[PDB]
Amino acid sequence: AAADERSRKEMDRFQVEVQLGKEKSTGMSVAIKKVIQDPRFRNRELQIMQDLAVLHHPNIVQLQSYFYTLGERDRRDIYLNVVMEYVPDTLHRCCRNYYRRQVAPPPILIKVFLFQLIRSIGCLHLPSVNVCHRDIKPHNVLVNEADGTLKLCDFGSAKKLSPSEPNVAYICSRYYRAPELIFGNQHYTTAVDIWSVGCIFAEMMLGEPIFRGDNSAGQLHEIVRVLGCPSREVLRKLNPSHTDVDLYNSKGIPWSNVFSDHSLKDAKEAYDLLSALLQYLPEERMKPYEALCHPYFDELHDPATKLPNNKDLPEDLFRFLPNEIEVMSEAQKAKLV
Amino acid sequence: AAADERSRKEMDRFQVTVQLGKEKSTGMSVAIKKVIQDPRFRNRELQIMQDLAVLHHPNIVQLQSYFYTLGERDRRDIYLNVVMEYVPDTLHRCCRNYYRRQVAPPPILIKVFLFQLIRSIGCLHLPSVNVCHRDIKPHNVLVNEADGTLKLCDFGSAKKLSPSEPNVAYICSRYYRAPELIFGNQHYTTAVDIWSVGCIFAEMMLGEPIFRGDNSAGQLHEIVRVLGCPSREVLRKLNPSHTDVDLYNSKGIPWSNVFSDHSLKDAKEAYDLLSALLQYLPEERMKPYEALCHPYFDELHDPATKLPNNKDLPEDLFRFLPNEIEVMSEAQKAKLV
Repeated sequence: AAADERSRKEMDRFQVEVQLGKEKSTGMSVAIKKVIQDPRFRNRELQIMQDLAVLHHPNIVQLQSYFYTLGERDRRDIYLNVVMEYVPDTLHRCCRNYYRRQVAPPPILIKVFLFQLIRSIGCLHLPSVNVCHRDIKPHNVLVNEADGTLKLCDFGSAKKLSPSEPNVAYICSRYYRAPELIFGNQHYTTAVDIWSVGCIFAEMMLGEPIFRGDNSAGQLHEIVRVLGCPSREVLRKLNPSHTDVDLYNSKGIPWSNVFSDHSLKDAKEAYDLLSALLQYLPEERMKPYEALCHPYFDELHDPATKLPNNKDLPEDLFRFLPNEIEVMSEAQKAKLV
Repeated sequence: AAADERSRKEMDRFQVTVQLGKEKSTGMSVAIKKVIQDPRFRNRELQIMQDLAVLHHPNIVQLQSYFYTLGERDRRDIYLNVVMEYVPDTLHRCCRNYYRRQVAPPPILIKVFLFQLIRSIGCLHLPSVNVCHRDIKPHNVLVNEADGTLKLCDFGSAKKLSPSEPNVAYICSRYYRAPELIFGNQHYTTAVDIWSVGCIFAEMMLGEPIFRGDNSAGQLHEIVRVLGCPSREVLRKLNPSHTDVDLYNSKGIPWSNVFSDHSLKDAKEAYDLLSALLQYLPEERMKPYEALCHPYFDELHDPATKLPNNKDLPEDLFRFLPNEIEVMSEAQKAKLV
């Protein structure tokens, strides 16, 4: 198994039940991702996780350790094993448990979860940090339902994007894939994560994915079917070779008909925020710290606001790291800090 | 760097990301493809070429030899080397040479080339052979203008398809991908090659690829732009989750407007045949042995018809293997044999 004395030491720090287990020491639950080491390459996930660990964000899962081990089909091969803090409940499971009983998760949970998801990408997207997750989805969001807390996980598709280097599109799970990724742009921005988060929002309020393509063509279909035909500007910028507006022909479906079986007291606020996140044009998608100040979240500031079991809102909800505060506008610092 | 004595002996029959050389023995030009051997797996391509070599169809390249060599990046790794007959001109090069000079290829050449290309897939698709090439494009067709012959090559992406085992799509080069492949059907038929051939026919008359998508969605966009909105049946049968026809608000473009710049006037027979092959529904695409009887090929039956260089038409143009004659209908046998 172990390929190193250091790796053997780190392995013995944990007990196993991706592999799930617990830190024998502190009792903390952990998951172990195992990925091949290629002599030619260094692993991005590890470095990303190590950069993030220095910040220790309340809404991002924390690296515990890494260690190496040999292969089975070939003992020549070395495998990196990354160990992250973990919890068994995902946003997907959490939401599915309500919808399976023909009800929806409490509005305030939906609201507190979203605020924290927006928070996770706010920090990731900082110039200082510059991590693009590239596969934000309900299976990759961990939640504590009772505490109202939430953490972004699985950076196995993450990359720090740069202008000077091009990128693939297929790493993002299809239903959560931004339009620029559907069009196969080798260069895109962290706005692909904003799209993903807008798709989860819709998903929390619908009980299924909003854009469920059986394929790339189908994925575009489902987006166009709801958001309507994209503008000339959009197609010209994101899909220059195929700008024929009559082959993207729909008026769209308003949010009121999308969310027909489920009601919110502040539907117009939620739909505003949802629309701002699901803008076709990347630079026009609302950026995390602006989203956190949107009216949909106003009630989270009210000290009378509590969780569905009448418990207080999570401690850290408004505990922002200096890193974040430094980049905020004055108006954002006024509202959030 | 042979892997055994058989491989050393075979390697020395010939002299030199493929490798071009000649068979010392007969002077015959050859191509040498090398592909990794994996111990878990058998190579489909070799077995396919070995099966086809038995038939020795005049329009399929013929396997000459196979040998194994050890790696350079790793001497532990064995590589299969497949040696097949080769000629310097691809159908792609041949047409490029005309369209380079703002000139269309000779109509009789296009005609005689299509007959033979349609002939090859007719053989591949016999139930007794049941080979699907899966990447028919002009780079994979070899021609000799001097005698008018054509050979289908590069069975690198080929497979004997069956309903018991699902298949991938990405193997077929994008521009030549049938609609069922763009939709990601895991199960499809040999008709995916009838489409590819249809795409090459159109390319022979246009001087560039007919459907040029920058992405999977874009590839459908370009097909729809020309063929018009697919029927509800088409979407029902190939893309069951995305059947809203309103999104594809296109009447198509007639072939006479597509091939504007190199107007022919045996055109109505050619456009009729093109439309017969480029059908959305796989099952509706004209089958090779029917396509060979189309009126467009009537000229090839006249002993007075000649290649542009005044040489007789290919000797084996109407020499069909018994393999083929047993499958033919009486109407087909009547016109062809």
